[PDB]
Amino acid sequence: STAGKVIKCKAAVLWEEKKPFSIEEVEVAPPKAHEVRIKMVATGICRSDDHVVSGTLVTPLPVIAGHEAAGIVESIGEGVTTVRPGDKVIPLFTPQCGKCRVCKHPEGNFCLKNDLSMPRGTMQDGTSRFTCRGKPIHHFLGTSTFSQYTVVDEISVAKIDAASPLEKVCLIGCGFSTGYGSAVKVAKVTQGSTCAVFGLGGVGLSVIMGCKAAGAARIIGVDINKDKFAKAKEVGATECVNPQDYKKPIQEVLTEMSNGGVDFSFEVIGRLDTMVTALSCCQEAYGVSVIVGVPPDSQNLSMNPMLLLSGRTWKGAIFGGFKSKDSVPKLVADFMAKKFALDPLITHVLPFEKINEGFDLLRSGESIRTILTF
Amino acid sequence: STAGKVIKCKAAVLWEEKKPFSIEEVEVAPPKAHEVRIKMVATGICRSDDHVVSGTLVTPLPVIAGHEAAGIVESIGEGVTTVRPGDKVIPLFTPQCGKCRVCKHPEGNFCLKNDLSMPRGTMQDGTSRFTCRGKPIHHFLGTSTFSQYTVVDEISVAKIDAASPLEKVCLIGCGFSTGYGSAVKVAKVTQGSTCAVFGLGGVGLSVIMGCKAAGAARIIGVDINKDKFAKAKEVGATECVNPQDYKKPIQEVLTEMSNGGVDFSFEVIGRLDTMVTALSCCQEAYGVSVIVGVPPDSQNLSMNPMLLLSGRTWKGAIFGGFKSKDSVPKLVADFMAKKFALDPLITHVLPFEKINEGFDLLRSGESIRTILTF
Ligand SMILES: NC(=O)c1ccc[n+]([C@@H]2O[C@H](COP(=O)([O-])OP(=O)([O-])OC[C@H]3O[C@@H](n4cnc5c(N)[nH+]cnc54)[C@H](O)[C@@H]3O)[C@@H](O)[C@H]2O)c1
Ligand SMILES: NC(=O)c1ccc[n+]([C@@H]2O[C@H](COP(=O)([O-])OP(=O)([O-])OC[C@H]3O[C@@H](n4cnc5c(N)[nH+]cnc54)[C@H](O)[C@@H]3O)[C@@H](O)[C@H]2O)c1
Ligand SMILES: OCc1c(F)c(F)c(F)c(F)c1F
Ligand SMILES: OCc1c(F)c(F)c(F)c(F)c1F
Ligand SMILES: [Zn+2]
Ligand SMILES: [Zn+2]
Ligand SMILES: [Zn+2]
Ligand SMILES: [Zn+2]
Repeated sequence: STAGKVIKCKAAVLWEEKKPFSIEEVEVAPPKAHEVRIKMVATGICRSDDHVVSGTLVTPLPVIAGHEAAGIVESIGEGVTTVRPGDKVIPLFTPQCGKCRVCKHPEGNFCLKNDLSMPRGTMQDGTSRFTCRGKPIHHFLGTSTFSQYTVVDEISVAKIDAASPLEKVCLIGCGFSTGYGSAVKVAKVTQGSTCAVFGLGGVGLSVIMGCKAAGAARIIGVDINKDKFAKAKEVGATECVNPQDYKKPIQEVLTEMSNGGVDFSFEVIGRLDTMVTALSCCQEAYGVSVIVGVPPDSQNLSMNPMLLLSGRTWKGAIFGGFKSKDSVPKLVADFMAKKFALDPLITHVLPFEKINEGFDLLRSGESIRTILTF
Repeated sequence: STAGKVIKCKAAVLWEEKKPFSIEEVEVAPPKAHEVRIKMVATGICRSDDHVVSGTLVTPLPVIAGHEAAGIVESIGEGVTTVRPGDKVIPLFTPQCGKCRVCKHPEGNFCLKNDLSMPRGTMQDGTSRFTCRGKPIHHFLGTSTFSQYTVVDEISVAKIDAASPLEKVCLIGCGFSTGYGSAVKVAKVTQGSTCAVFGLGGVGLSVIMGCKAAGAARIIGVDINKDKFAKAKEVGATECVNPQDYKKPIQEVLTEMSNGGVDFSFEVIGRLDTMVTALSCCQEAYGVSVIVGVPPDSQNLSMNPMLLLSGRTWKGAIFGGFKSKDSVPKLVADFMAKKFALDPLITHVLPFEKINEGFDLLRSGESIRTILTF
């Protein structure tokens, strides 16, 4: 029995930037008041985890990364009311406190209790539940899912269907929900519209899924890796284009293809240049462009505000605009009811001990999502 | 008595940037097919006209500027169906052809026949109706209202109520409609919200009017000229701030004042730095910022796209988002029914012959709108 005790378990510790994860024993403290300790079942490899490795995202190190996952509650601290030991759960990298001005707003989801903006790498109480070789180890986004066991604040976990296949629904913890919601909730793609999706990884494929669900007539996938095109078409892309194939800038190509600009464009890469290209390729008077990707820390883009003055709308979002704790259980129920598919995003399934090999698959271009299984 | 004949009349010709207008005789050709010749009655001085003089806005010179006006149809070309001689009309600097993909879109207004994006300074047929000293003179935005007579394409004119006071409703041709629509149509300001309005000229005052009409609870005016604050409060500002009074950047001041950011902000000046400040000061998860001010020609702003990734929406618009020919007559009818006031915008009245004094008043900071009478 482990309840109320320190757990010694295996985790993937990132000691410094641009190094492999170290798979080794950590100590996981028991949960405090309003905290939940979770036995991990499956976690996906999201590009945002790689950004921590590459230094694209700045967060306190050493760290246990991982934010796209699912597991089973091992124990609860005093005062927890929303989950119980044995429940299937998804950690929420965007919390839902329910009390802040954002949580109370009908269209906000970026709860003020988040650890993204100005990352501390801690629990809500400003402390860590992790140690390794006698050193405190930081949390990541309140989730830290690259560990056999994590501790999360109650506002950072959702209870899901007891019959959920956790090796699939972990993707609802980040990439699926983000892409799908970016299309259906943030952009509000319309029936009959033309969409352009920049970046055909797990998140961009989920954007395509959402654009198709919303009834788009044309969905143009854009990627410099033509090996991504077949799966993009399988999930709804009507055309795919590789910028490297053209003498013209791809905003000009997409404007010509769409007879004057697209209805909706999505940046799903993380480059400043593609954010401006994606804005430019939407129709100047009524186009909408959504930033989904994460670019390098502290870098500004340059753009001409006449792109906006003519009528364009430019927005971005975290986690597809979904209020995380309300939405995750409903997305899992919708998946269980066959309303969308997750298998098209899963290219590789590896044991957790092969985390580095999973990152190498992402970095090489081979994979979409690798699911690590504990 | 003048139908089919060249009209000799006085106009304000701009031969050179950074110089006074020259009030002198021009020759105004009769209207060709689908053209309308208008005897002007009143025209406002909008800062965009001054942008032509300063080179902030690049359009071919020499030019007859003016775009905010009202007059009476003197004659119609072959095939004109929407106005008749003797009708009161407002020229439309944003056309409404009714046929292009923007005109057909429910939310588009920046008609593809516009002369704003890449100005030619001509009629729709690529020619000029104006001669001065034997030289062809450019049109401006298809309107050229700084003339006793102008010729406009049919898609650039709207018939208005025959009982309209033209010395008031000329403001519906640019500044009032732009500001009011930016709030009520583009931003869609909500009841009980907090708004910030950067720039308290004629357009920014019109934005305040729209925010108040939409039921905003707080409307914070921002201007470096504190002489603008009294009138801003008269039309609905709940408080005014001068960035020059503060040690900290005004985005930080406004975020503090609004307990974490405003619901809606508006840039109504034309500066790259205030466009980014206005975006920053709206709440990071659900705020909306609208660019109204005209930026300096060909200059790019610099900004961190993390401002959008958190959830902000950034947009701009021409003419308040209003489909011009549909909307202008309705706005005049609503003015006639006292649904909004125009007198708060009118600080000065001059004869057309004193156009240069009218620009001096705008440049000194003294005026809001000067209305010129022909
Ligand atoms: N906003 C959010 O909440 C959120 C959620 C999840 C992921 N992300 C970010 O979204 C982005 C995509 O994540 P992912 O799908 O896991 O990554 P991924 O699987 O690496 O996919 C990125 C795709 O972009 C392609 N690509 C790279 N450069 C270019 C280019 N110049 N032009 C066109 N295509 C290019 C690349 O070939 C690949 O297929 C990353 O920046 C993530 O950090 C954001
Ligand atoms: N989008 C459109 O369709 C449209 C329509 C009409 C006007 N415009 C533009 O909107 C802008 C405002 O026009 P207007 O109301 O006639 O001009 P205006 O009367 O010159 O008003 C601008 C106000 O900005 C104030 N100001 C100047 N610098 C700053 C600063 N750094 N911080 C805060 N306030 C400052 C200034 O004191 C003045 O009261 C101009 O750029 C116009 O070209 C756009
Ligand atoms: O992939 C989701 C995700 C984000 F969208 C971020 F903006 C971020 F900073 C991060 F750490 C993250 F995991
Ligand atoms: O004031 C209205 C107005 C604009 F909003 C412009 F963008 C522009 F180029 C212009 F000439 C103009 F008059
Ligand atoms: Zn919250
Ligand atoms: Zn992610
Ligand atoms: Zn049109
Ligand atoms: Zn104007």
